[PDB]
Amino acid sequence: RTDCYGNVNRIDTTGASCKTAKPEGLSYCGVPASKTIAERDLKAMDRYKTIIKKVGEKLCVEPAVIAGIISRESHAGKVLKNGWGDRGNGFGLMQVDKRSHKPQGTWNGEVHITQGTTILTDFIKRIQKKFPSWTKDQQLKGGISAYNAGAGNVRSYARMDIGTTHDDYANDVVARAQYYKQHGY
Ligand SMILES: CC(=O)N[C@H]1[C@H](O[C@H]2C[C@@H](C(=O)NCCS(=O)(=O)O)N[C@@H]2CO)O[C@H](CO)[C@@H](OS(=O)(=O)O)[C@@H]1O
Repeated sequence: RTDCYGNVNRIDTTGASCKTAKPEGLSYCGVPASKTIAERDLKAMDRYKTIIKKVGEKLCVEPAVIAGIISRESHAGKVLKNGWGDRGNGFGLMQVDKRSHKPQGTWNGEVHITQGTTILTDFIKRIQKKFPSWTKDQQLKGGISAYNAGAGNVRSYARMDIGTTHDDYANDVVARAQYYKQHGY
């Protein structure tokens, strides 16, 4: 069961801002750019497809949502130095921030994906309490954007991502996720 917290395909997304898409070399932004980046990491991503599915089933989270964070956080490993982020604070495929969380397991194993998803799941739960009038789907998006900047940043539905990295964390990650549902996650 992977549908306890909402379904990614029902979320409304603007995709990647141009601060996210230009760096990567695209000439366009939004959902198209989001999906295109996502598609670039799929070969690499598919290297961990069994671990990403095991844990999503374990945690009642949608594997697409985990692949979306993994594509945005480290590019399914590609941009990491021994699982380290270039400023050295983030660790593993989901880039668990060591300042905030003592990292567990190896940078690309199940112990690491479980921990990243457990953190994701606590912020989703945190947003369900904060905003009970929202829909599950809306609380799932909130969770995802909180995953990057803290739940304190989720104040609203509509300007939740302002203050995240590139002002598009959950919009991006929600659009890459939708691409991975379409392709095996
Ligand atoms: C999973 C987790 O750690 N999420 C936390 C998130 O942290 C970001 C940092 C980034 C990252 O690693 N940046 C790269 C830095 S480096 O590699 O260049 O050095 N990877 C994480 C999600 O994107 O930041 C918060 C504080 O702003 C914490 O809210 S909190 O309120 O609970 O603090 C959330 O706990």
